[PDB]
Amino acid sequence: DIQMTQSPSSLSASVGDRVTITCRASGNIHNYLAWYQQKPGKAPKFLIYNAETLSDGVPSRFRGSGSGTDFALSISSLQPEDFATYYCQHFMYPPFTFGQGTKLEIKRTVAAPSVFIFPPSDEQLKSGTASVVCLLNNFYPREAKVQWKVDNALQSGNSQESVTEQDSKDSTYSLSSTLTLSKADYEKHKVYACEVTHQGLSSPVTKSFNRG
Amino acid sequence: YPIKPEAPGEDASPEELNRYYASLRHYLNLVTRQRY
Amino acid sequence: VQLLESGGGLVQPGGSLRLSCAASGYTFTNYWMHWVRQAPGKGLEWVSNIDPSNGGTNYNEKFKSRFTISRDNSKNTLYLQMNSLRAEDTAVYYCASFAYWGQGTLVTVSSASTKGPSVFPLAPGTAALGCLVKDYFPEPVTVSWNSGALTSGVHTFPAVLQSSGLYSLSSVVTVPSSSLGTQTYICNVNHKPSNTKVDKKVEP
Repeated sequence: DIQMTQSPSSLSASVGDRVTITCRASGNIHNYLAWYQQKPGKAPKFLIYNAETLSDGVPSRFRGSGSGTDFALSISSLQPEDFATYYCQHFMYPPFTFGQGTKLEIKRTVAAPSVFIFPPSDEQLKSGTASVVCLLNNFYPREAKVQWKVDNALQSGNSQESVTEQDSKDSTYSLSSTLTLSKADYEKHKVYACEVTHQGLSSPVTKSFNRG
Repeated sequence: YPIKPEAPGEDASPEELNRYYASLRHYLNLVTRQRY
Repeated sequence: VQLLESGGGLVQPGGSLRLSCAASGYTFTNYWMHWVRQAPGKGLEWVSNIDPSNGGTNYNEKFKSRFTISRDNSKNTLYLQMNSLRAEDTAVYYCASFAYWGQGTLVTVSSASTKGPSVFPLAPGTAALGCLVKDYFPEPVTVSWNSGALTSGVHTFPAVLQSSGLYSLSSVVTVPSSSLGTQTYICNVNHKPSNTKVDKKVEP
């Protein structure tokens, strides 16, 4: 099979920047390469084919180069609508494999999270389960560590988290960490703590509550 | 695979030759785009 | 020029689904037609293609035993017949031909039963509040604040698939702390697959 290696996997840049994404085929694909742009919750958009040909309506600031195994996509001057995920794909012989994608995000200055902690609701506890929520709000960059402590004991395997896409407005990320326990394991403990580690904090921040 | 248009003969009008240019461009578009 | 997809949705493991893609605006034999899929939070994966001029097919050998690509030139329609579906086949499936992509259709393969969400308050200078939208199936759900009115400070997280096989997500909003006694904050949750709308005011 021919595999496509895309680099970088992520790029932080600014409106006006010149940027380059590379794509290397593990075998000769002649010029049988397409580039796609994809935004969250949308279908991919076809930008370039045969390595260098712009698809109809695609702005001239997009350019492709390559032949054989070595390919690149260049945007001469990023505009706000260009922050997205980019993929290459070869059409040499099947399987017509994709690169693993480049996420092109907006560069801004380091911002520390605002941390919030949420006890389970009375409603939910009624049902026999307890969800403790920890919110890290409006931080940059995306990398952050959340650790759960229950009566000062480190928890593992009982939390799930997810992260929003970069905010249109301030270019920050937010992150929800959810700790799940039975009503009965919840009531065996007093102190529930969320400890947050991030570049923009001097010292790890803890938010905590006592059950009742 | 698309059907190749024939070049006009020696006595073709500019109308026929310009129509041929468009048919040739359409053919080559289909050839180069087909695999996508 | 459009590719319009049909046929996705929820199927139990070992089950079958047929996807279709209707092309319009050009000669149907002009371009190879491809299926591509994308698992939630992952990359694009090529599935198969057909040449409608002669029926020539290529398959990702990963799917060759289970998936059959076909078309009907007298309907301008591409098909993907998916047999023996597994949880790992859960994805948005796209048809693609040259510059034309279908809108995508979500195919969910799971033992889980369709189920509307339990909605719970996340009770509160800046205060944070929100709603925990717990134990629904399948995707997706929509959350708005204030029958649509509260857009500012809203963060609606990607759902997580729990070990139970049900989804859960949280929607939060930050407001002025001194607006908690005075302003009304309500989370509207629509889950179309169970025909479910919950509205909850989050009170301090």
